[PDB]
Amino acid sequence: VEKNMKDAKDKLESEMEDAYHEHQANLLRQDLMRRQEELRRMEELHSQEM
Amino acid sequence: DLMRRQEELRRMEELHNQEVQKRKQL
Repeated sequence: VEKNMKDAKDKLESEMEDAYHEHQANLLRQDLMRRQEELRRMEELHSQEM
Repeated sequence: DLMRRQEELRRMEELHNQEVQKRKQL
């Protein structure tokens, strides 16, 4: 059991960078999706205005 | 600003990928 969780904690240590990078990339992509949705709505409304 | 944001995302992703592959190569 002790060796198992030694290697388990070593694994959790290794992916410190990757987890943070994935979280930040997910936040950026969600933000960019919402920006794209707003831009599409504004574009279509302006198009019917014109 | 959306294009700027997407470029920021792309460059950050590429830099992180490059640095992690550099750190794992050694």
